[PDB]
Amino acid sequence: QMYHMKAIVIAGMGFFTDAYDLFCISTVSKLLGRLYYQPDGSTDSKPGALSKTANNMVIGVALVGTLMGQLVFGYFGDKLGRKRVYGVTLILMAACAIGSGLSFGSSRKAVIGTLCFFRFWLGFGIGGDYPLSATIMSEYSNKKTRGAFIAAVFAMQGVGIIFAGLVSMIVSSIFLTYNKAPSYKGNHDLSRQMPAADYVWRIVLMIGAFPALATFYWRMKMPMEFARRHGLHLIGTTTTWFLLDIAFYSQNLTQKDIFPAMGLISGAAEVNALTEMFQISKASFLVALLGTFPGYWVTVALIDKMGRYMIQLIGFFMMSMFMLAMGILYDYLKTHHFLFGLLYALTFFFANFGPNSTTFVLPAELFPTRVRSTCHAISAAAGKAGAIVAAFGIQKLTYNSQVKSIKKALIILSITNMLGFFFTFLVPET
Amino acid sequence: QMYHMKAIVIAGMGFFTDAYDLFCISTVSKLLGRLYYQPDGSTDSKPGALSKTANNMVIGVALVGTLMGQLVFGYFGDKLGRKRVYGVTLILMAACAIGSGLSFGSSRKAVIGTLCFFRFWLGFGIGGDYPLSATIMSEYSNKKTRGAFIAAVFAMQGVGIIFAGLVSMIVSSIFLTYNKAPSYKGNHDLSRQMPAADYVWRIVLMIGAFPALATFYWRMKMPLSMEFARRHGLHLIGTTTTWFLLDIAFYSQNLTQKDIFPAMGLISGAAEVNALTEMFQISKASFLVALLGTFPGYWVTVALIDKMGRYMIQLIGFFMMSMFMLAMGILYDYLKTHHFLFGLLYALTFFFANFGPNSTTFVLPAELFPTRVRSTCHAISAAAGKAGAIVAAFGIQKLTYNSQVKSIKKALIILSITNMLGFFFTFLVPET
Repeated sequence: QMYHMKAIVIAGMGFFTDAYDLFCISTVSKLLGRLYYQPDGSTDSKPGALSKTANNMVIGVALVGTLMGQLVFGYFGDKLGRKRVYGVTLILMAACAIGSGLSFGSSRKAVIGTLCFFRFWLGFGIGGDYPLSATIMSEYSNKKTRGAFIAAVFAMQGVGIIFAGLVSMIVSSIFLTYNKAPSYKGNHDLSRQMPAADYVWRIVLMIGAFPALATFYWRMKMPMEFARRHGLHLIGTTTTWFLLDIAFYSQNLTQKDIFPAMGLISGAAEVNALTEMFQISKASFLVALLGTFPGYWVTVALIDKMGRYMIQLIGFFMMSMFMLAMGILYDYLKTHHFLFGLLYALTFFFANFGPNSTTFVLPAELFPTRVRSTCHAISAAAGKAGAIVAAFGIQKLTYNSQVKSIKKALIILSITNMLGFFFTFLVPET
Repeated sequence: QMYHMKAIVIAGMGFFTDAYDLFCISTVSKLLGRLYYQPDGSTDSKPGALSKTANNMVIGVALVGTLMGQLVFGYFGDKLGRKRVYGVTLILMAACAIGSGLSFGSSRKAVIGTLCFFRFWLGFGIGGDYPLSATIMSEYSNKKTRGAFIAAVFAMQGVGIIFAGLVSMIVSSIFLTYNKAPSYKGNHDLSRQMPAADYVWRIVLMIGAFPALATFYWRMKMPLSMEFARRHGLHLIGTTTTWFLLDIAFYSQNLTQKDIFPAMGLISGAAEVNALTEMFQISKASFLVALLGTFPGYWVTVALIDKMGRYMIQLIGFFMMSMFMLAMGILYDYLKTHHFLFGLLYALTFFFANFGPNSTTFVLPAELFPTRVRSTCHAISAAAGKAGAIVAAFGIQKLTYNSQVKSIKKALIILSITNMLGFFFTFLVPET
């Protein structure tokens, strides 16, 4: 029946909101670069985009905020109350989501500064939310089985990822009907669509306030020696979270750069300002629907039949092998745009089928109650550090650059995945 | 001891916040015109200012929201409790005050629409508040002195206006030192000072968020029948008309300060002065008038509130309002060349404005209107007052804004007639 579905959605609303808020920023970055950096006339190259520093800062402010918000709310926030922290975080995220669409001026520096300032505290709220709070897993999930509880609630991160692309596509298509302009190869100034394109990204960013209020409503009506013996378990958990997050965020954020270099989306200086965003949204929507979404539904039915160890092991192995194959066959995959789609999508599939639905129960069924919270917080902090490295690291190689740099970045991604496969051996299952 | 004024401020924080929010908009009302309405080149007259419709909307939409919010959190708002309405209104105030400083775009239409939208709900929160809370304060008001407490907590309006002028003064002075530009008579484009001046009014507007947080902190921890319409109906129409004719006069003489002064000495003309320093001059004049004239009214009222009563003081206040303002109206031509007595007359008009009627108007419905239907009469009287403020913002402002010397004369004459009519109607409320 649908009562189980209602319970699953009520539990996973937090993950859905977090995923939407964190992954709605990839689609609108190109529009911001095209609007606030392209000058009138003086054309010598592709349409202006964000500088490396500005692009990296815009992408990573939210994640740095998540780190410094989670640390504070965890260490110095346990003496205030669950309902109180829920309310504060869920109102802060909504307020910052609404404020991200409003600017303090007209200059590009003022707009960028306001956007970064509001994204910082949006990420602060997201990190301090601690979306699922360990309680429901310390419930039925920790005791009897972890079969269709964790892997079912986490199926909403995929839903949020799809919905981000869906709303971007809907808004861009609606604004595209009444806004027709020649491509950048034609009239250079008119391709900006400045009077109209200045509102679409604001609308996309401020749509995210609705999920925060929805989860507010839906959740405010619901009432050293031990470490020495454990030893390598701590480093195992931290590494298995770090080397997963560094790949997941890298492959979700670098979507806007790999596709223009590999078929699919056409050349940058051949498309209008809005329809390019629409094409990127459609590509992301298709990849997240056919690739990412089936991963959770494959995972849910195999938690008990296969286990938790071998599934993660094979997931990491396929991650590494597919990444290495894509890196090696770059030149061949340039011409053939057909199988590149599936080579890119099965990476997401094996990520979802792999340790993506596995690294949170890893602290569970282990780490006895004496120091469980400290180890869980340490593992989460390691994951957030991996996310920050993904936003501020490999992005420096993938963004703009040339053919050699993206091949290199794929090489380090494959190496890191193989290292994670090596490191996930010192964690058995009982 | 400090306890007396500590309680006074802790009770009048709401009035101070309301006055600051409602009267901080007339200071930056010239800057918006000088920034978003003046085009480059084409210098034919004084620097461009807001259109009449836009100016009237910006000035009066907050008061319209005040009326609507009062009506809602009144007739459909008694099922939530005091704490709930306190919290929702005091958080709406802060949210809207913060949002008013941020724009949804670069076009003047988008900025104007965002400003009006975020001022509407600010007024909504203002009106759904009942600052003094003359229901908790009504328990003490059954039978005792109606002086010191109320007449002192009502003094917060003067200091709110003073602080609005002071903040505008401070920010304009700070931003003036770094940016120097010639007059509009000189380099027309440089007179705007666009890159620096686009932030000063924003900061002035968002500074008003702090009083909302302060009052939230200070007030979160503190735990119609035929016979009544015939025996008391005359009193009811008296209260409604008196509140109407007090609010129209007060809001007209406060909101049109930016138009009276430039046309009457004091501040220099329009098209010889930069954008920031004209704001500086207007802030200086308004601050001085509010300090010397507006402030002592409540203090002199609190001294003799019981020593004479609440009837004669209101009667005389209305009478001297009418006489002083008629004298301003008919002696305008002779007064055009000397400014000292003009400033003195304006200060005395404000002094007698806060002296007589302002204090007695608020507490008057409480002592009448027995508890059977007291709330309904108080609500209808407050609605009449808000309607009067709306009329002041959307009425006489039409004559005052642009004006052709005849229009300002007519505005003064109609205001004098209104105050005389209020003085006449004041006879239908005795004192016991």
